[PDB]
Amino acid sequence: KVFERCELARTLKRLGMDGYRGISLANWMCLAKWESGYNTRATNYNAGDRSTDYGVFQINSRYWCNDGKTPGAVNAAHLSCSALLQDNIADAVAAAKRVVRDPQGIRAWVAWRNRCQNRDVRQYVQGCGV
Repeated sequence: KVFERCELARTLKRLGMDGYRGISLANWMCLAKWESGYNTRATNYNAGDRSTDYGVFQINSRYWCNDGKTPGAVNAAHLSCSALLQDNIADAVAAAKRVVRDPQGIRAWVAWRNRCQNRDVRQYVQGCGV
């Protein structure tokens, strides 16, 4: 599923992401935007270390979800990576919350630092009613 901007914004708000661990909704939107283009079936293989990023938030198979083929991996969220490819993003949201529960916070995603951090992110939730 490819989400419409505002549709995703409301779904994340309903799921309790607004201000989760200090992270505003506009920030989670900026991340989803750059990580997947709001596409839940987005996958990206990292040839260099043999791990894969899954779903809307591009969750990594090394530490957060289990896909069986990733070397030196663990399951911190304890989910199957398959769960992060569903149209229903409840599990992907559960995983993303677990990731930011680590000291690095939203900074765990390098893309967030490159295109979101210290920028005007209002545009991601403007006109959405959230």
